[PDB]
Amino acid sequence: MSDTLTADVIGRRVEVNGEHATVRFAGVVPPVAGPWLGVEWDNPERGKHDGSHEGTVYFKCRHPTGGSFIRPNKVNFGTDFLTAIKNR
Repeated sequence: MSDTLTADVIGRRVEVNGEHATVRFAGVVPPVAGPWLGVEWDNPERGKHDGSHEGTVYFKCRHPTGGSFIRPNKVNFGTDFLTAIKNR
């Protein structure tokens, strides 16, 4: 628990809308000046695009229609073992 954010945001399993997704990219994007993170969903039906547009690849994924963009607010890293046991 610290105010400083970890630089290893890429590769973390996040929870959004009750679905577990995998982070593939953690940087800023050209069109928006907000923190946008690329997430691949377990079910490709919830995706949007492969993660590349105009021939330029931003973040790779295993499914041609499983990657999407979100913000840290919608991301829910969840608690840990002891904290989860205490809350349950």
